[PDB]
Amino acid sequence: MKLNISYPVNGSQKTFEIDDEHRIRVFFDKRIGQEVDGEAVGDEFKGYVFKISGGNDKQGFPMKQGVLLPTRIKLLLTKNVSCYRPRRDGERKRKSVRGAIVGPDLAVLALVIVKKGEQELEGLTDTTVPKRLGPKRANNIRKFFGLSKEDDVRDFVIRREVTKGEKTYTKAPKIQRLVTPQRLQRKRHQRALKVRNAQAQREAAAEYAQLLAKRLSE
Amino acid sequence: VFDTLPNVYTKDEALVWKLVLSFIKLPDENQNLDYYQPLLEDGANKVLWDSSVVRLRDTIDTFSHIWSKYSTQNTSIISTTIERRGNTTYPILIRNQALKVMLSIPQVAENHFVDIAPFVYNDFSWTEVDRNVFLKTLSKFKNIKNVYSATELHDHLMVLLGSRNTDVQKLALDALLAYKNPTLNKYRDNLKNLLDDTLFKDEITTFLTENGSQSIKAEDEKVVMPYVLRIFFGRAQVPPTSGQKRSRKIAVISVLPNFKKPYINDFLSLASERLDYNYFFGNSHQINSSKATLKTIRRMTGFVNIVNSTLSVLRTNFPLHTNSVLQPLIYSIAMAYYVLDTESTEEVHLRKMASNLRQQGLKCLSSVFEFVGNTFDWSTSMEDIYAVVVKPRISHFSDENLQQPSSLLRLFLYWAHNPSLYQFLYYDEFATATALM
Amino acid sequence: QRQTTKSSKRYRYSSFKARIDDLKIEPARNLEKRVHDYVESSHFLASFDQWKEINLSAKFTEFAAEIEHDVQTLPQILYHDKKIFNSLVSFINFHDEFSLQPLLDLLAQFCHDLGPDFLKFYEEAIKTLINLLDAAIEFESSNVFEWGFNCLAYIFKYLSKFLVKKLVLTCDLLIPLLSHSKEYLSRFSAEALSFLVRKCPVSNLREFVRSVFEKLEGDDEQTN
Amino acid sequence: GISRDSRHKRSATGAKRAQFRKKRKFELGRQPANTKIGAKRIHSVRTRGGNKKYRALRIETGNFSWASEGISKKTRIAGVVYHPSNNELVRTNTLTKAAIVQIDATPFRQWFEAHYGQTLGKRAASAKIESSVESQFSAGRLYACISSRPGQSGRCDGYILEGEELAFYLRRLTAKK
Amino acid sequence: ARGPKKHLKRLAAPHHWLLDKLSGCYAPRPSAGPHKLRESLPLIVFLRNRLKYALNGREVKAILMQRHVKVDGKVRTDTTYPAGFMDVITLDATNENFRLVYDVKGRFAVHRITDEEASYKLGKVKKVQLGKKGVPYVVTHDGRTIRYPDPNIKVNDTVKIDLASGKITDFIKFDAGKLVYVTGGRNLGRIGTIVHKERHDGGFDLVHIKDSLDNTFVTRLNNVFVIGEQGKPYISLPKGKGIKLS
RNA sequence: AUUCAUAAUAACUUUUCGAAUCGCAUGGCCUUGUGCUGGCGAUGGUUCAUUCAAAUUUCUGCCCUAUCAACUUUCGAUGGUA
RNA sequence: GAAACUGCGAAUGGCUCAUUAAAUCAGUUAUCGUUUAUUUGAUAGUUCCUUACAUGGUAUAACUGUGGUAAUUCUAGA
Repeated sequence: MKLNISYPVNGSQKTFEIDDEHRIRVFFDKRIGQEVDGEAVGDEFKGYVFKISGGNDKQGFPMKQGVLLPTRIKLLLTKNVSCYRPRRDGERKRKSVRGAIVGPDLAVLALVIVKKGEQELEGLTDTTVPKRLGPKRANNIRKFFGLSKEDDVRDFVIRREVTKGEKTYTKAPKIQRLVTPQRLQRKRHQRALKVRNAQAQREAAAEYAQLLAKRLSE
Repeated sequence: VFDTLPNVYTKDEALVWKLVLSFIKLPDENQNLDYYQPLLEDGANKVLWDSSVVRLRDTIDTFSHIWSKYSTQNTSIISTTIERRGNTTYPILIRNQALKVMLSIPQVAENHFVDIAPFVYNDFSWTEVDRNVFLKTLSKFKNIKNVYSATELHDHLMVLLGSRNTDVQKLALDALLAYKNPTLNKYRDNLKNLLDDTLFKDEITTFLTENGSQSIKAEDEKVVMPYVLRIFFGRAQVPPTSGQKRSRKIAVISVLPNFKKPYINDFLSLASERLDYNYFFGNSHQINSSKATLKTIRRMTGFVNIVNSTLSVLRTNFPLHTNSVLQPLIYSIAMAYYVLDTESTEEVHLRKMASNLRQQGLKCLSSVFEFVGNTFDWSTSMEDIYAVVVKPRISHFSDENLQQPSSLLRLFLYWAHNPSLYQFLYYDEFATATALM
Repeated sequence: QRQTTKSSKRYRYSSFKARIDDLKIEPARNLEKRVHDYVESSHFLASFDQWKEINLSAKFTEFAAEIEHDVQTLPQILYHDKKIFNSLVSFINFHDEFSLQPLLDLLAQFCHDLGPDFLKFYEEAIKTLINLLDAAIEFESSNVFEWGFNCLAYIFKYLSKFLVKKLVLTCDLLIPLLSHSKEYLSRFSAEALSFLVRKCPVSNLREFVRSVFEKLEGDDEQTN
Repeated sequence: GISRDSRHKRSATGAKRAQFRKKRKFELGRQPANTKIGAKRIHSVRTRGGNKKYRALRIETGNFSWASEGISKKTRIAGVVYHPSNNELVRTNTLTKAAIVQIDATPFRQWFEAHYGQTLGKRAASAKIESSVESQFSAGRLYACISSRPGQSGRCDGYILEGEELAFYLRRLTAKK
Repeated sequence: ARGPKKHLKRLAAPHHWLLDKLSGCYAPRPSAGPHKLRESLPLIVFLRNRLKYALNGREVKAILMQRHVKVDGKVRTDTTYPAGFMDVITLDATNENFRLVYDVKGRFAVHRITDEEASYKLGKVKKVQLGKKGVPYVVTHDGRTIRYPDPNIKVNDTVKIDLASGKITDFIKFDAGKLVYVTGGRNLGRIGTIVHKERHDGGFDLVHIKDSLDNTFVTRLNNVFVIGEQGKPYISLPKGKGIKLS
């Protein structure tokens, strides 16, 4: 089969073809989310620790956590689940999906590396892929940069240098949830408007009781 | 670094502890860069003209800035020297960094803890998140009973359980349950569920009411009530803004009337101990420090409100104690008089809260007389209660109190209707009787 | 970053300040089939008939009643100038947004017909214009500003020579508008006076520049 | 599967109506929620409109009121005693409306002792109450009628059986024992 | 049909719109609002079909979105807004106010209206209740809720309403001898004085009315609408003044 | 015509709501703080009223068949109570 | 301003006449027997009540990247 392995800390990943039924039998009868040993798999994975994270069988039906059957089943899938994306509101399709217990009939098994062993994997552990996007909320910029509450964010935003032709150029995200004179004005206005509302209501009610009392005194 | 260090403190578990403590102490510690400041020089002028076009303004600004620096060369030498010297201030979060490390390696603290208990017994100032992470560490401790000062830790830990933040309460229960004993083992889940907001009232009526299944036993009740009492104190300190929270506070007080006489008295003792009255009663009636703060005033206000609800729920069966209820009430009303006399009318917020305090305390006295009255003595405290009655009141009692039955006037009328209490009418030159007249 | 890659659609929003910053003043820079320049039985009357057909508003309807009774011919204008002028100024001071385009347009044309005799109204014509412009600030209407400053530009264009001969007084009259504490008042009023100064010849220009610099020392504190 | 139209019924004359249209959602029903005694569990069914409706599957406590002097206290429900529709419901301990349950007394008697200066069992004109209620207090449990719809509001509220009520239900219980 | 309808055919329209039977297949279904479906005039049927200020639906939408039309002082941008009866629609760029009132033939007649008369609006007090917190309110015939009314304002009355403030300037009681406008059934558009109110308990109260030429008719209370006292209407009546002739 | 509208008391609730949102503007004040105030309108939100609807329902009215005269009721047919 | 999330619409329209003989439907009533998105009009200071409001928190999509299946508007792991 094929072993799609990924090192989340570097966030790197590769695929390795596997042939020996010895290590394949190392894999059988384990479930998604169990633990294995890179030693028992092979020599290059000496000291490595994997957790069974997913896969697809020879016909493409992916593994679904939760179904405890090393075969294929028909599940009425609901809105917020995996291996299904609803096309419409409140729509439930009954889909075919492959069980969780690992067997022979699996074509791709997907693993993440939990404990790095003692030897260097070529593409996985050597290299790494940087984050695509940095923080966008005010407090997430603050947490990423460990900033003290005194210091302002708009000097610490992460800009990105893109270039076209000869003109280089920089981009920066809008810091959602930033505290702004506009927002202060809006809050101030809300309060003032509630005050004005209540005063108008009290004036009208006093006036009505005045009219009613005048009537009863006529 | 957080993923590395928990594998090498083992190689060195002394210097790492020293660094941790250095950071813990570090931000509170003063940092000074009092560098050398020379004598000021007033060398500056409008070197160039002022224009409106922006880039001309800019270059003119750069030139003027350089010129100013050179004219005031000396101090600018100092300043450039500083800026190239660079900083030495540790960022303020450094305490939280160290605390998170401490969390990462708890057993080292459990080992030493000698330089940590000073913080706890000073009650930290620190930030709430740091206090929380430190309490998380205390939960992570393994051999907690054998720490440096187990019992003083335990007392401060009960206080944190009495705190009002339910998350702080959860952490304090985690530590107090890290302390191991079979009774609290038996009631672990019950207390945790009592803290949980949804199951709160169901739990109260589940195992707190008497003569039921899953009720607390006798030895168990003796050993566990203080915990229950602190928890209920926090639940009570919940402030009543919405209907649900009003019902929460009312439920706490309405399960109170079934515990036991010493337990209720101890609950009220909690209230007073958060408050304070040995000022007067080490003096006679004189305030040592003019501590007229909103802090102490709202403290008193919460105390009197908790007492008013207590009366309205136990109105005949509840105990009274001079050192836990009677005296602090008197301190409260006396302080209200004092602040109202002492400070002018510019302090609207203080003044209004003081007046509200006076109202509530007087209603409470009237109530407690109505509700226990003849059932115990007063001679020990008749003089003092008469005093705090009569400093401001007998002077203008007739002028002020004539529209509706006031609480104070109701107090006087209870005094009159009850014979054995004639002692106040007696106690002055019938100032009360003359006021009524 | 002003709107520079236009949206495909047809109706954009264009808030008030955007409209004003996009606004400019020069009509000769501008151009179109001007009615008064087109038909020639009298300029005032030409604009007057076009507007009576186009505008349906209370104030201009009243004004049209009175004046259409009075004017129909150039000698009648010349005879009844004062009554017409007082009527125009009365309504302009009424300050009604729906009627101002016709009223100001007729004012410019009224000067065009009455040129070298218009100077005896000139001063308080200008007073009324500046009052209108400040009130327009109060009730923001970029259209009102366009109309008002174009009325000024047209008045200068029609009375080029005499105003040039007595230039400095114009600057004194406009200095409220010129130093006014609003970017666009400064901007537009200066553009109108710009046309006039560019028209002016050398000698009066020297006198003017001297007088204006001494005014600058007068308002040394002011930057506007 | 539970629908409540009147077109599957025999007519008044005893005729039989052939089907008129497919079943409709605006006449549906739903499975009864047999509320039983135990730790609380309450599902929330979503109803026409956006509205909600709290089916109680298991409920333990309740809100019960003493009508005579007019107070209300939260108590615990012990077990169903009698139910005017199904002795099967009595057997199975199913709370519904109009049930007769035995409830814990302690909050009520504590309020009584604290309000009227007198204990129970073993202003006195006002303190005088009914013999049957006094007897139940001595025992520790009261007879109270559940008077809400735990399948519609997720609650057991009730009133304590006073004079004529209690007379009738004691006769019924005693005669059925 | 499994929900509200969003379409209106052309034959199925209210008849008083005078919509030709060939120009299309659909009629403007009036959006929900103050007046009922069948006794409302949408703004497109008023701006295009009656005023002829437009020629299209897209022209009508251009006018509205350019923000010229105000229906009771407030600017309405919905092109099928159900303008109803006794309504005031102002076109300022034309300097016109329109009271929508019925013509003798049944149809809505444009009624040109001056400013001081466009300042207000009559409304048939139709439900007087006691709102939350104990403040009583009146409900008029076009949705409007008005709180703190005069205590002497009873169901079936008229209240003259200042539009600028949503308030009640004054009112008129439903008694015999008042002037009456009629809004339903065979006689709608007919103004007369109210002679008798034959009142049935559990059924429909009928009203006997008498127009100026002393011709008598009988309508329902649902369809009477009190305008003003004898000889003085509070509003300005359309021409012909609601007299049906030969 | 009402146990109506509405109000009040005591409690209860895995408990709701009581604006952490967005556009154009940039005015008023001064203890000169990057302080305090403030304009036009977008969206949303509880509770009633209205509107567009909806669900059930009262009265009367259907073609041929008596060589179909008894029908419906366990298996709800008619009514009572919960 | 593509993508995607969020909101809304998709319950209308259009088509056919199989069923259905007090059913449908027609005229006539009732809701003091009920739900109602929307529209429209009104409508929500609770000052205090003991130990951040210059504005909390964690996720996820599109995207980057590794893949599976003969195949679909299939989709897994990071």
